[PDB]
Amino acid sequence: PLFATPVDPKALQRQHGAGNGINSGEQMATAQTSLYRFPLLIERAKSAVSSVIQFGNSLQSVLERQDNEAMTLLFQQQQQKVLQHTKDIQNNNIQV
Amino acid sequence: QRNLAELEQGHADALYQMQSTRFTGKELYNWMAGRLSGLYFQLFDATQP
Amino acid sequence: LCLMAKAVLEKEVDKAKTDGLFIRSGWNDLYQGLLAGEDLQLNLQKLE
Amino acid sequence: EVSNLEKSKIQLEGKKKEEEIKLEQAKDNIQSLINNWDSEIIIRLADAYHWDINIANSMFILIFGEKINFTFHYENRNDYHYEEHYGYRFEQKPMYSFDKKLTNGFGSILLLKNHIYIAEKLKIHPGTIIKIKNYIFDDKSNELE
Amino acid sequence: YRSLANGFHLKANVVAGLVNWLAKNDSEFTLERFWQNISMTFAEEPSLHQLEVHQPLLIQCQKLSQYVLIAQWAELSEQEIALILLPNGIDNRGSAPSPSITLLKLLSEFKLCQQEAKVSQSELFDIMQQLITDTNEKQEKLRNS
Amino acid sequence: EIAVLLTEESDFSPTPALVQEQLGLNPASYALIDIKSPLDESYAKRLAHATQLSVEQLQWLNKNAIENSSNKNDPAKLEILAVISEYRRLHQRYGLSVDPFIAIINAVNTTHTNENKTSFFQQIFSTLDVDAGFNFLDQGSWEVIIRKALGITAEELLRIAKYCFGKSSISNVKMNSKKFSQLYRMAMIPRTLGVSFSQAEYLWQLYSHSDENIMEKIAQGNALTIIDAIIVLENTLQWMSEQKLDITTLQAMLTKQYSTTATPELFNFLSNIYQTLGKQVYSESLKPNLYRSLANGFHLKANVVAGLVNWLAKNDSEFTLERFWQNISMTFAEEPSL
Repeated sequence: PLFATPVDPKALQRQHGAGNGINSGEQMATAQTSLYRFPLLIERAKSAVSSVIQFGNSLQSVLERQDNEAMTLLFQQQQQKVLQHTKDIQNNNIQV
Repeated sequence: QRNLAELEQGHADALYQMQSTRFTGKELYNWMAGRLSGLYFQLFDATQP
Repeated sequence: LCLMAKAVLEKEVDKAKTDGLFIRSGWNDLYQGLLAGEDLQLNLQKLE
Repeated sequence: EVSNLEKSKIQLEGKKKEEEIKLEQAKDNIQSLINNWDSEIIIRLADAYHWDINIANSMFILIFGEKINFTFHYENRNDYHYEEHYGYRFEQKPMYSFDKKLTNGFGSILLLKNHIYIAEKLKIHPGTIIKIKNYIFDDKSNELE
Repeated sequence: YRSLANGFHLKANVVAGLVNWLAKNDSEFTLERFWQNISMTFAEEPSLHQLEVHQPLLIQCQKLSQYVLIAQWAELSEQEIALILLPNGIDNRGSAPSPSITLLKLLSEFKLCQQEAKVSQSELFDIMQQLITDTNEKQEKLRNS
Repeated sequence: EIAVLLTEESDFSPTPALVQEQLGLNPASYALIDIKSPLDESYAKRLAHATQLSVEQLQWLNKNAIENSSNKNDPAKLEILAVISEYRRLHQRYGLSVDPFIAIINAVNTTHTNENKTSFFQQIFSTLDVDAGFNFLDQGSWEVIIRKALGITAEELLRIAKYCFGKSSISNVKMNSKKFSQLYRMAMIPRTLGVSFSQAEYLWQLYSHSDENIMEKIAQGNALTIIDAIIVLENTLQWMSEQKLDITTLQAMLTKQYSTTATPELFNFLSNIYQTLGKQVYSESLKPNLYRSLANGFHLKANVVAGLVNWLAKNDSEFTLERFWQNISMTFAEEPSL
């Protein structure tokens, strides 16, 4: 008789994180006045921008630890599943 | 054992998908590199005078 | 504060030189507003 | 005090000689938005999915010709040969408007996939899958030959 | 939207799609009404019995969590949601179809469409968007821009 | 193999020291086996022992290959022996017997002979007529049997009829045994290789230049041009299989289509190039900034991008880095959008 064999099993396709789309550019306001001169305003604004840069670094640190915790938790779940299917293999190995 | 190997292939696909759709993935560090390396030279040319 | 500093320096220094300082907002909503303080730091250094 | 402002004049002329190029490139790229003719989207589908132009356009016309209009393009009478067994050979690029928002904008892609998938699997003409559809759903029974 | 997105492990545009999604089905829900219901409780002395009294928050947050489960199961992008938030969308019904089996298999066939094409998927969303839109508002919008 | 490596030129002209190696033959036997349209009952035996053939089939080969040559009055012994030698190559590397090779170069064998029942023409084309009308501009009942034989789809058969007849006389063609060769030729060269039809069309059309039409020369050509096309597919397929380079990747690297579609990836990419580097007048201090920011936009190096933009400054001379920056500064105004 003739023989049957499946030909060319299809590999899966690549995805990407397309949650980034168009940017909506936010406009800027207008400061009215201040009766202080320029050096005191620079001495305050430089410290304010330094605070902004510090909390930007803190936000980047927290925002990467969040994704690393998500990856770690997914890996723990799927290793917990693999270590049960291995127990099924060892269940058949004693029946042999 | 065949089903175990196919399940491990599915787990590799899941890890690669959450590496791709991660927020702090490559599409964030390309953005931060292309902005920060361009602003650092402008800060250097503002500072050196 | 940066807009205050621009509008105060535009009193003494004439407006032919403080043009390209605070035209664009450094915030980016598509990301988490990362590197928005660097734009303010550069645009205050150039103002200074 | 004059020679320092001469350099400012040179800088403003240097900006102007590029903003004129901006005007020319705008007025060139804006007086060319005419060619939207609604048949290029299925050409983009045959670009995206690895199809061909003739089958993927003849299937769309011969499926949806009962439901929407398909007004073809002028000076193309001999260009679009139609026959019963293998319809719409499309000797040149297909150019037709088809009166949108009357089909189902995403289920039609799901129809065209299975139609072209049966066309590529059983290796028939696209003009006779609809005769198979007539034999199944309308029961002519003279099409079996 | 940013703080609701970072409360879960989501993206800002995905939550901005899902709240506008839920702005149509169950029209009692409104993002303004959600913020007013947040500001009613959480006073100078917040507690858990204040949430036990104000049960519309307990409806609306679980209602949000259902669409979050649907967006995590179908693995929706932001432009995948934005394509279904078109004012007619898939043309079976109007904008933002309700979460039935019909939607939940439409998304399955949609993911099959994303798998089959072997090209960039934003190309597919643009092609599918021209199949949903009319090429009459698009041309005048390009002329305006 | 020692002639391929030591050739400064392209694929080789059939030199008569290469006929003597494949077709088993001496340089003293080469100086005697001068040809006519029937040879002899002596030289036909020599070539039929040099090949693994009989006398009648090799008389078919010599009756055919003289017709698809330079001149019909039999010049160029070298050409006919080259056709026999690169029959021997293809029969050593594949199962191409006498009749499909003839049907590639010349008329399909329609003479019913002392074989089992019938000729090669009725063996391949099950029931047709030499010198019949064929309206294959539209269709017919022959169109089933030609796709039975050659293995073609519908539109590939239409494109394979666009060539080898021209786009003027597709409708009323009286196909004799030589016009069926025009269809068998362009559709059996892929299948005896490991290539499909559109893939072989694409690999023929890439190995070209911007002006001519090589498919017409492969279809309506001599025997040396049709064996040169087989050498080109041999070399190209071996080179691509040497480096695991698919036709998908080669298509992604070598097309010229450039479908107009504004992706959001390009918008988010080009918002960096203008939002970091503000509106300027294109000084030459802007130029290393522009290379650095384009290099860091991808995962590239600055000198590699500075090489590639100057690379593209010459091919497609409409492109200029100044024009690229002006086109960036035209859009991305106070209100940018997609």
